[PDB]
Amino acid sequence: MCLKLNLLDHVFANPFMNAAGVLCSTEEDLRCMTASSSGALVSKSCTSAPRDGNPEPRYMAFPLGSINSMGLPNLGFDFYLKYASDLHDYSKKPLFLSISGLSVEENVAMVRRLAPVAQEKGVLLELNLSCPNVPGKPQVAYDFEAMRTYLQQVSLAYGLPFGVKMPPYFDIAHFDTAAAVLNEFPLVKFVTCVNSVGNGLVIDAESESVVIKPKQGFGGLGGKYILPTALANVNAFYRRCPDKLVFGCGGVYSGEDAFLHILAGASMVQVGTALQEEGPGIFTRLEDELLEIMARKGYRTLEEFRGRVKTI
Amino acid sequence: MCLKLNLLDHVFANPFMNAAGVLCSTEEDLRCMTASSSGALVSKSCTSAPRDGNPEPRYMAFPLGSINSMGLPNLGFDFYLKYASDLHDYSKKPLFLSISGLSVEENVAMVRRLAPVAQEKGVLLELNLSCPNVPGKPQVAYDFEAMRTYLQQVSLAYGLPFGVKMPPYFDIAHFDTAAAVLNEFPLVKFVTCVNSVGNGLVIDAESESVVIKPKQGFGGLGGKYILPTALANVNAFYRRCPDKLVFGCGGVYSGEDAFLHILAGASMVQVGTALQEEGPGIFTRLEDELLEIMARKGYRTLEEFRGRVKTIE
Ligand SMILES: Cc1cc2nc3c(=O)[nH]c(=O)nc-3n(C[C@H](O)[C@H](O)[C@H](O)COP(=O)(O)O)c2cc1C
Ligand SMILES: Cc1cc2nc3c(=O)[nH]c(=O)nc-3n(C[C@H](O)[C@H](O)[C@H](O)COP(=O)(O)O)c2cc1C
Ligand SMILES: O=C1C[C@@H](C(=O)O)NC(=O)N1
Ligand SMILES: O=C1C[C@@H](C(=O)O)NC(=O)N1
Repeated sequence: MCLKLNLLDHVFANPFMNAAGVLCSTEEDLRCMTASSSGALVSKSCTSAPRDGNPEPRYMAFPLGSINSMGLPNLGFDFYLKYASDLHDYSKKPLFLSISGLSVEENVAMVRRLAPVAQEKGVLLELNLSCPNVPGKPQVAYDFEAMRTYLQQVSLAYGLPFGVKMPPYFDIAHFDTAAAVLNEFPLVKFVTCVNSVGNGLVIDAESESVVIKPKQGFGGLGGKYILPTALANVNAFYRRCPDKLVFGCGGVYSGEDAFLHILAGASMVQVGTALQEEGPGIFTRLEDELLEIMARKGYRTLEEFRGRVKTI
Repeated sequence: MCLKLNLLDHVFANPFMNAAGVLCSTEEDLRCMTASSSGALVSKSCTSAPRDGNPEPRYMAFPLGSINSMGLPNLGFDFYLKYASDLHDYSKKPLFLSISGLSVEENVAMVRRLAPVAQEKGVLLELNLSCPNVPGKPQVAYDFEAMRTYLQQVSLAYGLPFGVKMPPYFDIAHFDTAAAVLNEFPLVKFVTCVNSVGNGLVIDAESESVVIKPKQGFGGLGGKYILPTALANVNAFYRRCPDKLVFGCGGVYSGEDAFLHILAGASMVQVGTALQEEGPGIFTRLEDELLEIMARKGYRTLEEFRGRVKTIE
């Protein structure tokens, strides 16, 4: 039994990949992810120009997860485009390229240049509408009119299939509205749920201090804290976007957690915090653990249980 | 060394109380909370008429916290009003009464009747604008115009100091807007951050099933899952509402967790999931643990460290 699957006109060895931002900023990182057992990889969310990001310390991990306010430190779109066009070995695994411009104009500028490379190489766009860490720039997809504008403009400028990295929602009306916006756009083929849970605050009791420097300690949460939130979002969008794929991200540390994401509706399963903490060896463990659970239950394929979470 | 507080023209032996909805639905529950070592208690969020609530199972707890879709089961406003008027022993500790009408009109109706009892007995109103569990009724305070309408109408009909139970926010723009709305209302004297993190989904791997029945398994999250979110909201409103009090709620299992809430700016500290799981004995443990931390640090009173969380220069 193997975990191999086909999606978006690509073949994947297994459903696992890094979450955008983790182990994917430099050529070294991307080569490392390519050499790993992951089924795919995605590059760091990029901007038109290189960015240093927010002041350090800006990432901290704990038993229950992580907090981060990286601030989109990246080598610039030129680099990630070059990686996609010239450097990536597509015979190894598919590549997603994540973009996170600070305005609709910036995103449009990037996708116009990405298009010919997508046409030639098959690199897949993930449009990030959910960065919670750039000062003065609220999560785009928490403003539904802004979200619609970004998707309209990117659809028109790109003209090719793409996906969207979504923020977590906490309100049924918001699930309804967000999914309806997404469903207006036929080029949106996948929806990644979720980005970090925005603007949490970790405080150290001994020092009586916040643990990260940017934004007075406020940063996005990942890891064990966010699994039920992530599952809810995966399932909410799986139910509301029956003609799109949903990729799960949030709180994956084990094959069992991945199994839950897939039950909720996930096609691909992304790994952030756990990968940052454990390193790329995690992918062989996750694959082994998922296959074991499948064998115990008598499942031979992912399709047998994807989206099949039972209600009472 | 002491945990005493004096706020809202009441005296509290310590900052601890139940979170609304936990151990506070029946007369038995309220007497139990009164008999505990808590500094105060709050009654179950009530509606004009009694409610059975959502179908069971509707609460489940786990090592990292809880999920619930109770659906506002309650004995009705008449009962909680009678409790505040006739039954509560105010000599023991202060009482808060939580209301969660399903419309602005329902809340207005209740506060009109609560006002003379608040005036006579000193019961304190907590207006719940953040229930995430009634089908078809989104969290009021996620709609800022609705929030303003509720606060305007309740302020005018009630005319007395009250507080607001707020949902968690995750966006700096939302902290800014929500606090600005609250600051328009001088009768809002306290802000309780936070209600449960809405519409999470817990799935059991073995049975491949959601663990609660209502709303296809979607329910509010509490407990360890939500502590950093709760601290963020407490501190965000503490910073933005310098002329109000902030009450902390979310993820408190220990004196250390309470200490963090207080550093973030909390006056009172409410306990939900951990109280549901451990029972009212938790209050003596939290008091002992908080006093131990204070002793180790040389803090003599809560005011010496409330809101004093340090940021990195
Ligand atoms: C160090 C750090 C950097 C991240 N950078 C990005 C980013 O560039 N783009 C993005 O869409 N998400 C980014 N994320 C969010 C993750 O992709 C993921 O959505 C989130 O961490 C939740 O998954 P987890 O619980 O596995 O950590 C970052 C997360 C962390 C921990
Ligand atoms: C069983 C259950 C019932 C609740 N009922 C109410 C309610 O009636 N009114 C309210 O404002 N919050 C209610 N809550 C939310 C809690 O007051 C609290 O805000 C939340 O559980 C987070 O705190 P915790 O992490 O200590 O559980 C309820 C929570 C649970 C666990
Ligand atoms: O989309 C993003 C951006 C990233 C960062 O701060 O660079 N951090 C995140 O958690 N999500
Ligand atoms: O405000 C509320 C209401 C309660 C319920 O469902 O009755 N559950 C909650 O988590 N918060």
